[PDB]
Amino acid sequence: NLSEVVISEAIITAFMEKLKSHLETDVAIVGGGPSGLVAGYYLAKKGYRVAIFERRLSIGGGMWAGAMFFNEIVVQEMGREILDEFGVNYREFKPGYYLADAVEATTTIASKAVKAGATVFNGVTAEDVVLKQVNGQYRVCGLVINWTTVELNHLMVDPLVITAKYVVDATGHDASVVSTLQRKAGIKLNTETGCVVGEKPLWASVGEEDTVKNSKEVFPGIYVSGMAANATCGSHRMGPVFGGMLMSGKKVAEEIAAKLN
Amino acid sequence: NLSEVVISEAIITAFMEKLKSHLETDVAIVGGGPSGLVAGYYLAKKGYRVAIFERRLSIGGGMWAGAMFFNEIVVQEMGREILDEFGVNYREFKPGYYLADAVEATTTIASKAVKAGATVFNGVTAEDVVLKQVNGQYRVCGLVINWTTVELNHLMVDPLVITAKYVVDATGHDASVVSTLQRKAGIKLNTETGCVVGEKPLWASVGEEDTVKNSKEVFPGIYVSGMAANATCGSHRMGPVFGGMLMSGKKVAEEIAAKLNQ
Amino acid sequence: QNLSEVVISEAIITAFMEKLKSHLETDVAIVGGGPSGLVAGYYLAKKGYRVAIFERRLSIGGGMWAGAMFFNEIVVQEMGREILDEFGVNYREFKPGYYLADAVEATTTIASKAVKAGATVFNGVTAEDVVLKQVNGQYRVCGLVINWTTVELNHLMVDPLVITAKYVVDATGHDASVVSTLQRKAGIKLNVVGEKPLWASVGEEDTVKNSKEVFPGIYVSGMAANATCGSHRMGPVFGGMLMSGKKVAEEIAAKLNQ
Amino acid sequence: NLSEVVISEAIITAFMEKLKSHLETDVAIVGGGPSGLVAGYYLAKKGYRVAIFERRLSIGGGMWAGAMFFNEIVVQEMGREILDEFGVNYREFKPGYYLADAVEATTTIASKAVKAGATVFNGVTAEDVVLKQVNGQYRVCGLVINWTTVELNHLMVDPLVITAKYVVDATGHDASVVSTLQRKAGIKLNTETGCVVGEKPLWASVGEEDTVKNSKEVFPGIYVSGMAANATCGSHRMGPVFGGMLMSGKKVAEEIAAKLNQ
Amino acid sequence: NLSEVVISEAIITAFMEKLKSHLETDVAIVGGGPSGLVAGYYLAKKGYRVAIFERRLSIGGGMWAGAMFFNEIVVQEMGREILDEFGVNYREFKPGYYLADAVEATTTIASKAVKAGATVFNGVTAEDVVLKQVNGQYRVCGLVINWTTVELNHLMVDPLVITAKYVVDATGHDASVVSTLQRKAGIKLNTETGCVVGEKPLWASVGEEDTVKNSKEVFPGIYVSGMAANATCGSHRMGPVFGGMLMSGKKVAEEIAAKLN
Amino acid sequence: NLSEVVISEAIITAFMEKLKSHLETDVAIVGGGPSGLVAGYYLAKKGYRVAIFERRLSIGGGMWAGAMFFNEIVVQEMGREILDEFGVNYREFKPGYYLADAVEATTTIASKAVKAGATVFNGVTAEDVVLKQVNGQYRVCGLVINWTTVELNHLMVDPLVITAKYVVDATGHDASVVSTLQRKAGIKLNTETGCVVGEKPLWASVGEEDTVKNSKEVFPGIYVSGMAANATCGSHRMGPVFGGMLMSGKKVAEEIAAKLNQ
Ligand SMILES: C/C(=N\CC(=O)O)C(=O)[C@H](O)COP(=O)(O)OP(=O)(O)OC[C@H]1O[C@@H](n2cnc3c(N)ncnc32)[C@H](O)[C@@H]1O
Ligand SMILES: C/C(=N\CC(=O)O)C(=O)[C@H](O)COP(=O)(O)OP(=O)(O)OC[C@H]1O[C@@H](n2cnc3c(N)ncnc32)[C@H](O)[C@@H]1O
Ligand SMILES: C/C(=N\CC(=O)O)C(=O)[C@H](O)COP(=O)(O)OP(=O)(O)OC[C@H]1O[C@@H](n2cnc3c(N)ncnc32)[C@H](O)[C@@H]1O
Ligand SMILES: C/C(=N\CC(=O)O)C(=O)[C@H](O)COP(=O)(O)OP(=O)(O)OC[C@H]1O[C@@H](n2cnc3c(N)ncnc32)[C@H](O)[C@@H]1O
Ligand SMILES: C/C(=N\CC(=O)O)C(=O)[C@H](O)COP(=O)(O)OP(=O)(O)OC[C@H]1O[C@@H](n2cnc3c(N)ncnc32)[C@H](O)[C@@H]1O
Ligand SMILES: C/C(=N\CC(=O)O)C(=O)[C@H](O)COP(=O)(O)OP(=O)(O)OC[C@H]1O[C@@H](n2cnc3c(N)ncnc32)[C@H](O)[C@@H]1O
Ligand SMILES: [Fe+3]
Ligand SMILES: [Fe+3]
Ligand SMILES: [Fe+3]
Ligand SMILES: [Fe+3]
Ligand SMILES: [Fe+3]
Ligand SMILES: [Fe+3]
Repeated sequence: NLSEVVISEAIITAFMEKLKSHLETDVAIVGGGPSGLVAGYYLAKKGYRVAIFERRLSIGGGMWAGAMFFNEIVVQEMGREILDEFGVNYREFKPGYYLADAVEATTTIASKAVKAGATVFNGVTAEDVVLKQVNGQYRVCGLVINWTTVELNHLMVDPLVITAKYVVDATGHDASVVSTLQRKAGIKLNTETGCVVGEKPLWASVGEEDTVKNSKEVFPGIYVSGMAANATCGSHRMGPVFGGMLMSGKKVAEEIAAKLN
Repeated sequence: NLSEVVISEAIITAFMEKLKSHLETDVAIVGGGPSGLVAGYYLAKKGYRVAIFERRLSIGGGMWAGAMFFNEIVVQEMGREILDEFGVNYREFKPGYYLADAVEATTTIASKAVKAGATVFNGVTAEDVVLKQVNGQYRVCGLVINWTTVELNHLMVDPLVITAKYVVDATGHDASVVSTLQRKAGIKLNTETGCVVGEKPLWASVGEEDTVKNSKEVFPGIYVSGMAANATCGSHRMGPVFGGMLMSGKKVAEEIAAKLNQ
Repeated sequence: QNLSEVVISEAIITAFMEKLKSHLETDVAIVGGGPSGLVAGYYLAKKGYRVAIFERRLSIGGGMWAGAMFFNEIVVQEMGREILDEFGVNYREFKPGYYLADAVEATTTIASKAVKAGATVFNGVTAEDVVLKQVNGQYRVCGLVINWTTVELNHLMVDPLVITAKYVVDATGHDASVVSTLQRKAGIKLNVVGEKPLWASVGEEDTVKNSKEVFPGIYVSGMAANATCGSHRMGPVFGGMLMSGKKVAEEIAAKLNQ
Repeated sequence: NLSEVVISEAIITAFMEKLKSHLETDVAIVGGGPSGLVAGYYLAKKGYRVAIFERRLSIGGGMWAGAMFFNEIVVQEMGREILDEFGVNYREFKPGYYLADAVEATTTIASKAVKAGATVFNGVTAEDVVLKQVNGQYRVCGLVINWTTVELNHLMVDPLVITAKYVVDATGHDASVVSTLQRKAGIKLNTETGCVVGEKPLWASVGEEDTVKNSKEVFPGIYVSGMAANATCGSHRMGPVFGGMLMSGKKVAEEIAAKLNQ
Repeated sequence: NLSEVVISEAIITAFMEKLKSHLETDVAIVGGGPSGLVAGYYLAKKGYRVAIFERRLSIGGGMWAGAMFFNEIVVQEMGREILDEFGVNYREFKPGYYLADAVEATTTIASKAVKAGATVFNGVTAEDVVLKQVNGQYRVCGLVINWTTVELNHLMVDPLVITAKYVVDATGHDASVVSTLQRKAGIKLNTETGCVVGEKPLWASVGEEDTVKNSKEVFPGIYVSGMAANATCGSHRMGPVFGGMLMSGKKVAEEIAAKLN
Repeated sequence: NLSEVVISEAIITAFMEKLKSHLETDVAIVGGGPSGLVAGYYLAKKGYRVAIFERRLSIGGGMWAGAMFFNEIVVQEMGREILDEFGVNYREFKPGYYLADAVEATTTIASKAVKAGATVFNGVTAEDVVLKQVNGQYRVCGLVINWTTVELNHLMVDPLVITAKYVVDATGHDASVVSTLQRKAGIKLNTETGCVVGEKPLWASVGEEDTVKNSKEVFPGIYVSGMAANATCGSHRMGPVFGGMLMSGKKVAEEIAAKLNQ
C-alpha cells in the first residue's frame, strides 16, 4: 500500500533539487525573524529568487513570545500598514497603537512569505560570508553555511557555499554576519565608525525611527535589517514594538530590488 | 513620539485578558504539533472556545524539519484533502504521494487555526491534569500549567490551573499528559495493558492506519491524537508522512464536537 | 571606623559554632523552611521548645516566593486566613472565602516571626538521612544526618554531621525527601505513594488530615504529607500548607508533654 | 468551596495589576540585597512609589549566608542603629561590634520594607536602562526588564519597559546596571574613568568608609548603593560587615527623597 | 577559475544520488566498528549492496585507542588470518599473540571495506528498526535513521527510512538496535532468554570463543555481531583482544550471504 | 586458552616502545587532518622518523564529513595527482573538478601514511612548544604533549615533552600551536602583523592558491600547513575543496626534507 521508500526518495529528491536551485539566488537573507521574512516576502513578490537561512528549526525569531512570554505584539501606525497586506488581525488599543496576537502575526507573515516564493532553509547557520574582488574591490557575494547543530556541538564539518547578488543580515541583536565580515576581513563598515558599533540602551521613539534609517548597505553586497541595523549603527533599541522591524524589511527589499536592475 | 509605558500596558493588559478568558474552556489541547493544531482549527471552526498550550515558543512540533532537516513532508491522499482546507500548496511525487514544503505547511496550518479562534499559549507546559469526581466517575477536568523554563531549570514555582471539558494530549511520542495521568493517579487507560503501551517499531502502512483508530478517548475527559495516540495504544510509528497526523486531528475534533452536542 | 578584620571573623565564627553546637540536641528538627516548615517551627518555638530548621537553599521560603508562574500572589482560603493574622500578614478579600496576599510579604513575615520566636534556621544545609535507633522495642527516628547542600550538588566525598532530635518534621514539599529516604534505605513501612493530580478541595482538606506521624519519630507536613499519603495536590492555594504546619506543631507539642 | 479557577484568576488579576501600577514609578531599585531593600523601605516610608526588581526568586542578596555559610552578620554602630529601626535583635560581641542572626536580619528588613509599600518583583532581571534625552541631557528614565530564566536559557523573548524618575543600581559586586549603561552608551561615570573601576582588595576600615561616600548619582537618573557603589567607584571591599550596606541604602533614599521634592 | 558553486553542486549531487542508491540495500550494517566494517567488507566482496550507518563522523569504533590510549591492538591466531587479507602489518609478540598498530589496522580495514563497495554514512544514528509482517510474521526489514546530532541535542526532527533484506547490529557493547527492537516491539530474541541478557564480566578465553558463536540471527532479519553479540547473549567480555571481533564480522557476512540466495 | 595478562603486557610494552622511540624525532606533526597526514606520508616515504600527535582518537580532521555530513569531498586538478599516489578512487563532476568519497579518502591517506612509517599518537594534545636558544636564535625544538582528557577536564596533570627538528602546525583553523607560541613567548611570526592574523572570509580560488604559498616556516623550527597556514597568514578560506590541503602537506614535507639535507 504505502512505500517507506517512495517517501524517503520523495523527501530526498525534493529537498535537494530545492537546494541545488538556490546555490544561486538574487538575495540570501540570513535570519528568519520578522524583518528577514518581510524582506523576503517583498523580494519574492517582485519576482526575485530569495533564500532565507534560519539558525533554528522554526522561523519567527523573537516575535513568538511577545514580551516576557505575554504573546501580544504592538505596532504603531508605521507597520500597521504592513500588518495589512499579510492580513494580520489587529485591534486598536490607543491612538496609533495596534495590538496583534504574537503567534498569529508570526505564522501569517511567514506563510505568506514562503507562499510568495521565498525558500526557507531552517536549521542552517550562516557561518561566514564569501567576499571576492569583482571589477575593482571586495564585494560580499555569498554565504558560508552549515547545520546549526554542527556549530554548537563544535564538530569539524565543512560548510557549503551559497552565492548571491545581495546578502541581508536580518540576524537580530547580534548582527553576526556583518560582525563576522568586519572581524575576519578587517574591512570598514558604512557606519561611522567602520565597526559594528553595538546597540545603545532603550528609547522607543528614536529607536524605531533609526531602525528604518539604519537599514542600508553597510558594505558592498551586504545589507543590515531589523535589529541588526541598530546593533551595526550604534542606535537605541525600542523594546517590544515591532513596527520598525517590519518596515525595515520592506525598505531593504525595495532598495535591493532597485539595485537589481 | 511613543510611550514605552503604553506598549507595556497594552501587552500586559491584552495577554491578561487572553489568559483569563481561557481559564475555563471547552477544549484544552496540549501540544501545537501537526495533529494538535488541526484539532484546534476544526474545533474553533465549529465555534468552540479552544486554548492550545505549547511547551516551546514556536508551534509546529516535529514538522518544521520534514525529515533529517530535509525541509519536505510527504502526505498521502488521506491528508491530501486536509491540505486543501488550509491552502497548503503541494505537488505529487509518485501516484498517491504528495510533497509540501515543511515550513509553508507548518505556518499555514498554524495561521488558519489561530485565525479560526484557537488561542495559543507558547512557552507553557501542561504538567498535570485536574482529576475530579463527576457523577461517580473520576474525570479529567482541565490542566495544570507552568512556564517551560520553570520545569527546565527546576524552579520552585507553583503552577496555575485551567478547566476544560476535554483535554487533547497531542504531545507527540512523549504521550506526555496521559503518561502523567497514569503514574500519579493509578488509573487505567482504554488500552491493552491499561497503561501507555509505548510505540512499536516502524511500519508506515499500519502506523498511519492505526493513528486515526487510536485517536480516541482513553480515559473520561481526555483524548489522544497524533503520535501520542500510537504511543499510548502501542502501535507502529510511520516515519515522515504526515497524513495520519492531520487526519488524526480532524477526527478528534469531530468526535469531541459531537460529544459536546450531547 | 577602626574595624579589625580579625574581630569580625572571630565573632561570626564564635557565634555560629555555639549556635550550631547548641542545636546538636534539639527537641524538634524540621527539614525544610518552606511554608509548613516555617509555620511549624514558629508554633513549636512559641511554646518554648528548641526548634532547629534545616534548609537546603541559602534562602528560606521554599515555593512561596513565586506565588504561581512568577505571579507574586498567594491565595489563601478560610483556614489559612486566620494563620496569616497570627503572623501579621496583610491581605485583601478577592471574593468571600478567598484572600490575596503578597507572596514576598507572607514568606518574609512568616520567616521573621518564626525565627524571632526562637526557631533557629540553618540554611545551606541538606538533611541527607535520618538517625534510626531502636527505642522501647521498635525502630524510631531520632534525628538527622546533615551536610552542606553544596557537597550534595558537586558529588563531593565529604562526610555529614549528625543532629539529635526527639521529633523530626519532613516539610520538604513534593519531594518527601526525608521519608522517601528513610523508606528507601531501611526497608521499613510507613502509613511514599506519590501525589495524585490536582483536586484543590480534597487537596486542602487532605493536607491537614495527612499531616501525621507516619513512622515513629517523624512527622510529615505540608506538600510532603500529600506525596507520602498519595493524595491530590491543590495548586497555588496555600491555606492547607499553613494549617498543617500548625497542626503538626500542636500534635508534636502534645506528645512532648508526656 | 475551593474553585481552582477562582484561585487562578485572583493571582493573574492581582499580579498583572500590580505590574501595571508600577509601569510608572518614582524609583526602580535593581537588586533586593541589604542595600537595595533598605533604600526601598526608607523611600516607601516617605510615601514615594517604589518597585524593587530582584533577579532570584528570593530577596536577601548575600546577607542570607553570613560569611562562609555561618549564619551571622556583624554590624558596627552605624549598622546598629539601622537594625533598631527594623526591630532586628542583636548582641554585642566586643565593644562596637554587634552580631545578628543573618536569617533574622534578612527576613525582617525585607518584611518591613514590603509592608511599607516597596513592591517586589522576583525572577525579573533588569537587563538594560531606558536612556532619554531630557532637556538636552541624556538621562536614565526607566529599566528594561525580563524574566531571569529568559536570560539564563538565552531565549528570544523581548523585554518589558518600566519608567522611573530614579534608578538604583543595588546589584552588589557586579554593578550590573551601570556596567551595561556604560558599555552600551559609551558614556562616562562619576569616577576616575568610566565605567566601573572595579573594587579594590579588602580593607574593612576604608571599605566601609567608602561605601557611605560612594553611594552617589554616578550619571543623571541612576544612583548606586551597596557593593555596586564600591565596585563602580573602585574602592576597597569590607569583609562580611554589613553596616555600610544598610547605611548605604538609607543614604541613597534620603538623597533621592530630597531630589523628589524639587 | 574555481567555482564555489560547481563544488557545492558536486557535493550535493553526489551524496544524494548515493543516498537514493541505498534506500534499498541487501544488508544495512549499524555501527562502523571493526566487526561492522569486516562484515561489510566481505559482503561487498561477494558483490552484495552494503550500507554502513555510523553514529560518529569517524568509523573505527573502539579500535582507535587500543587499550587505555596505548594504541596497540592484540589478535590471537584466529583473526591474524583476518589481518592478512586487509593487509594489516603485525609482528608476533609471543606464540599465538600478534601485535598490530591500532591506527593502521583501523584505517586499512576501513579503507579496504569502502573500496570493496560498502558505502559509509557517518554522523547517522540508527534510531529504530522497521518491522512488518511478510508472509506470516514480523520480520526486521529496514532501519529508521537520523543525524546523531539530532538525537543528542533532543531535536524534534523526523527520521528517514532505509529498507534492507538484513540488518546487522554491529553497534558494540550497547546492542542498541536489538535492545530497541526488544523494548519497543515486545518480541523475544533467539538468546534464551528472549532478551538482551547483558554482557558478563571478563574472561578472555570463553569471551572470544562465544563472540564467534553468538554472531547469529537473534530475530528474523536482524543479526548481532561483535560485542553486541556478547551483550545480547549474556556472555563474557574479552578485554582488548580484537580477534573475535574481526572473525565475527566475517561469520555474519558469509552466513548472511548464504541466506541471500 | 588466553592470558589476559599477556595481552596487557604486549600493549603496555609495545606502546612504551613506540613512545620512547619518538621522544626524539626528525619531524613532530601536530594534527592528523588532511594536510598533516599527507606531510607525514611524504616525510616518512623520504625516510625521516615522524610522529603525529592528534587531539582526537580518530585522525582525519574535518574531512570525514565532506561538507554538511554530505560524505563527498571535491578536489581540483592540483590535488588530483596527490589522490593517485595514495590510490583514492575518484570521478570528475565537471571539467577539472573531482569527487571522492570522504571516508575512502580519509582512511586511505591515513593507512598509507602510517604504513610508510608515520607513527600516530591519538588522544594526545600538543599544548606548548619547546623554545630554546640555538646559535643565537630562539628556535622551536619540540613539543609539550598531554592527554586530551587532561585539557578537557582541567586536571592538574603535568605534560611530557618530545624533541623534534621540525614541528608542523597542521591544526586546522585553530592554528593551535603557533597561536600558543606567539602569546606565551612574545615572539613574532613571519606574517604581515607578526601575529596569527586570522583567516579571511571565503574565496575558493584565492584561498586554495594562498594555502600552498602560506605553507612555510613562520618562526625558526616550525612550519604551518593546511587551514592553519591560511589562518596564520590571514588569507581566504576556501570551503569544501581539499586540493590545497593535500598539496599543502606535500609542499611542507619537501621543504622540510630539503632543509634536513642541509
Ligand atoms: C524588537 C526587538 N527588540 C527590541 C529590544 O530588545 O529593545 C526584537 O528582538 C525583534 O525580535 C527583532 O527582530 P529581527 O527580525 O531584527 O531579529 P530576530 O527576531 O531576533 O530574528 C533573528 C533571526 O536570526 C537567526 N540568526 C541569528 N544568527 C544567525 C546566523 N548566523 N545564521 C542564521 N540565522 C541566524 C536567529 O535564529 C533569529 O531567528
Ligand atoms: C510523523 C511524526 N513522527 C513519525 C515517526 O517518528 O516515525 C512526527 O514527529 C509528527 O511531527 C508528530 O506530530 P504530533 O502533532 O503528533 O506531535 P509533535 O509534532 O511531536 O508535537 C508535539 C508537541 O507537543 C509539545 N509538548 C510535548 N509535551 C508537552 C507538554 N507537557 N506540554 C505542552 N506541550 C508539550 C511539544 O513541544 C511538541 O511541540
Ligand atoms: C501548595 C504547593 N503546591 C501545590 C501544587 O503544586 O499543586 C506548594 O508548592 C507549596 O509551596 C508547598 O509548601 P511546602 O512547605 O510543603 O514545601 P516547599 O515550599 O517546596 O518547601 C520545601 C523546602 O524544603 C527544602 N528542602 C527540600 N529537600 C530538603 C532536604 N533534604 N533537606 C533540607 N531542605 C530541603 C527545599 O529547598 C524547600 O525550601
Ligand atoms: C558585605 C558584602 N560583601 C563584601 C565583601 O565581599 O567583601 C555583601 O555581599 C553584601 O551582601 C552586599 O550587599 P548589596 O546590597 O550591596 O548587594 P547583594 O547582597 O550582592 O545583592 C544584590 C542583589 O542584586 C540581584 N541582582 C544582581 N544583578 C541583578 C540584575 N540585573 N537585575 C536584578 N537583580 C540583580 C542579585 O540577585 C542580588 O540579590
Ligand atoms: C573488544 C572490545 N571490548 C572487549 C571488552 O571491553 O572487554 C571492544 O570494545 C571493541 O571495540 C568492540 O568491537 P565492535 O565492532 O563490536 O563495536 P565498537 O568498536 O564499539 O563499534 C560500535 C560502533 O557502533 C556505533 N554505534 C553505536 N550505536 C549506534 C547506533 N544507534 N547507530 C549507529 N551507530 C551506532 C558506534 O559509533 C561505534 O562506532
Ligand atoms: C578544507 C577545510 N576548510 C575550508 C573551509 O572551512 O572553508 C577543512 O576543514 C580541512 O579539513 C582542513 O584540513 P587541515 O588538515 O588543515 O585541518 P583539520 O582537517 O581541521 O585537522 C586539524 C587537526 O588538528 C587536531 N588538533 C587541533 N589542535 C590540536 C592540538 N593542540 N594538538 C593535537 N591535535 C590538534 C584536530 O583534532 C584536527 O584533527
Ligand atoms: Fe574548514
Ligand atoms: Fe507545589
Ligand atoms: Fe561517608
Ligand atoms: Fe529584542
Ligand atoms: Fe516522529
Ligand atoms: Fe605544570
